Amino acid sequence: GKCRGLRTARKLRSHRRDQKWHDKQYKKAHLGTALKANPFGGASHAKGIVLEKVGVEAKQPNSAIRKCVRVQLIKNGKKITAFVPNDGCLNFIEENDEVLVAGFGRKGHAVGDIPGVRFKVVKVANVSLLALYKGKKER
Amino acid sequence: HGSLARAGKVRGQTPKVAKQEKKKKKTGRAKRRMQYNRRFVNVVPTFGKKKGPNA
Amino acid sequence: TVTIRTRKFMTNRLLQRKQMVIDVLHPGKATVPKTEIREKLAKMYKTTPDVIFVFGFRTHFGGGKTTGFGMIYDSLDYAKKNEPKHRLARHGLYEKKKTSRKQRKERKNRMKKVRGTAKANVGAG
Amino acid sequence: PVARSWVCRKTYVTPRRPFEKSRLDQELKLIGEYGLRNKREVWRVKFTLAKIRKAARELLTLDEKDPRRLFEGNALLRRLVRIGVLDEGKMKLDYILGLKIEDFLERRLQTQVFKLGLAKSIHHARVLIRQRHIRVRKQVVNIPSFIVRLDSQKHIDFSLRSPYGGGRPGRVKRKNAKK
RNA sequence: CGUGCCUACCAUGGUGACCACGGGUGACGGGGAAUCAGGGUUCGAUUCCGGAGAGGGAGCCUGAGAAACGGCUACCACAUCCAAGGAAGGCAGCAGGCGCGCAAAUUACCCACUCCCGACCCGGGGAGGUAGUGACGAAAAAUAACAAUACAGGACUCUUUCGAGGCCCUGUAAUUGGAAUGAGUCCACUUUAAAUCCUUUAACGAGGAUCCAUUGGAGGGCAAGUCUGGUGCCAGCAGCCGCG
Ligand SMILES: [Mg+2]
Ligand SMILES: [Mg+2]
Ligand SMILES: [Mg+2]
Ligand SMILES: [Mg+2]
Ligand SMILES: [Mg+2]
Ligand SMILES: [Mg+2]
Ligand SMILES: [Mg+2]
Ligand SMILES: [Mg+2]
Ligand SMILES: [Mg+2]
Ligand SMILES: [Mg+2]
Repeated sequence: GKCRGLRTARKLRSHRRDQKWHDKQYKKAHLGTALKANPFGGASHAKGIVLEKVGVEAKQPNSAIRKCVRVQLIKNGKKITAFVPNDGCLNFIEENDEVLVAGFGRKGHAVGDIPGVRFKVVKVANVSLLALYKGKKER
Repeated sequence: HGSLARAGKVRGQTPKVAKQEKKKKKTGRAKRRMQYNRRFVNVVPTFGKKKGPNA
Repeated sequence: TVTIRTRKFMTNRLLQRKQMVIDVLHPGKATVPKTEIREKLAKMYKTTPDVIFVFGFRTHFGGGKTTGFGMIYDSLDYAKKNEPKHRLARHGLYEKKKTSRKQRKERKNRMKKVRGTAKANVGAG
Repeated sequence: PVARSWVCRKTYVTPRRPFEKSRLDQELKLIGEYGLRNKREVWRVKFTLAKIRKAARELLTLDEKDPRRLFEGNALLRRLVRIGVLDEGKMKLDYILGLKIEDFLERRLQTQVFKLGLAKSIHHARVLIRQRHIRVRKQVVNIPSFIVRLDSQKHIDFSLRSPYGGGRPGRVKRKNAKK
């Protein structure tokens, strides 16, 4: 059972504060190492400069080669294989560009075809790959 | 390691088709007017087990 | 030909004017001007339009009524005293001609620089 | 710092399950019956019927001789009479609970326009209240989402508009061809 | 002014597992906001009240009121001008500009309203008010209708009906008015400190080149194709299962 007496509300506080760290979610949300180890500095999007193009392998039931870009963030200085999203559009991304990047779906995981990619290209010099793919605005 | 070569093999080998003219569509009140008039007030001369809005 | 009633009425003994709420029924035309409704009030109380003032007119969404506040003064200087300098001017009783900022405000600094008869230069020009 | 106002209400409901066949049945029969624009105003009326049943259930949580119940329970019921959702008989808080969505779709402007004649196949009745051609009492009404009360209820008299008054904005553009 | 507030003398105390002390803070605190069973969970710099600070940190004149910074002095860090001997500095006020970033509005008009100051019915006020930008949002809301007539996709109560309809939509790229109704061009009024916008009002302004609705998708989850043509573990799509 519990400590159900009338004056035990310190004991329940001290116990409930002690068990909440074993959740995965509260420990990443409220320990400092999640804020100061990751890229993006605790933001949502980030502009970054292309170091090079990198084409990574794939996992086994979906055999392919995925086409990605290594990125030097202006903010952080870190290195990131951001997935080039669309169907062509390896072409529309080049060397030394403004490359807005963001995550795929959840910051603690990846999408299940790639060895390590977590990140995804948006802008090419303030021109989105939605624009570049169709609507043909400008490079 | 491997190539970044085939950047859109299929999108390069696309036989394009021009998007042909179709008359412009009602919206708002009037689209949902014919959405209702398509399938609720009028199907009842048949029964209700077959499901064919696109088949 | 226009249908006007004064609904809510006052007599301002302190300001020597009268205050009335004016419903102007427009079934037809565009809203009858500042001038002509002022002449209706000049004729309904039979006193002079150069001393009778009015302001403020909405329009309540299709035909309808427009509503404002009437003023009736006795003497023109009684009208000048208990009205603001702006509401006279739409008849032409007041003009200021120094209504600009950055000419008020440049001179507030260049008079601040000098002190004395040399300010009586820039206090002149 | 500035003072004009800062207040807002979201008279709207987003539903929870987006993809039900069973929900789209009830809402697509509801659009075509009462000739609606879109599904956000289907949800508005439910948000009112949400907002009613909050107060209807809350004043059943309270005691009988509760004067807070006696002022709030009565005045809500008088509000239902002044709209005419209810009868002028049953004045009990459970008869509030017996209500529905179709009373409110009747008391909208076009359906009481459809009950006061000159409406002619609902999708047209939306139009004659949109084009400035049906007004209630003295104040000119334009917006089709007007709840018709019972104190007006009857007085649909639109002066100087083309099926009642005349006036020549546009048939002069027909008569100039006929000169 | 009351007090270890300091100084003198004297005693040897005070707080602690009811978490003190020492850190962290992406902590200004509240009033509140979001989420909706109940109970909670997360934000709250942000108009209102209270505290703090004007680059950092110290110091004081005047005053009832300041340790004031659109006051002054000194150091440090920035930093402008110059006859090189020296003088003025301080936007986390309003705009604006650079730097910084994923990230946020123009060197506007004016004390007309709200109030405040002064010797003051009179001068002041980027506090405020108003415009320009503005899809963070929120409220109401056409988008080509709409009723006829008419081909009929033809259904319905009904009497053998293979149809009279005082009941119906539909594909009509079929005709018509209310030339409707606003969107704009645009007289005038009006609102307004002037102008602006809603509105009111004068004319003009709809038959699909027109006065134009996109966004995501269509294996399951999950509303919706085994339909074609390209693709043949390559390209790629897919938040997970997986599909090639
Ligand atoms: Mg809640
Ligand atoms: Mg609660
Ligand atoms: Mg404060
Ligand atoms: Mg201070
Ligand atoms: Mg100061
Ligand atoms: Mg300053
Ligand atoms: Mg797509
Ligand atoms: Mg498909
Ligand atoms: Mg399905
Ligand atoms: Mg998705």
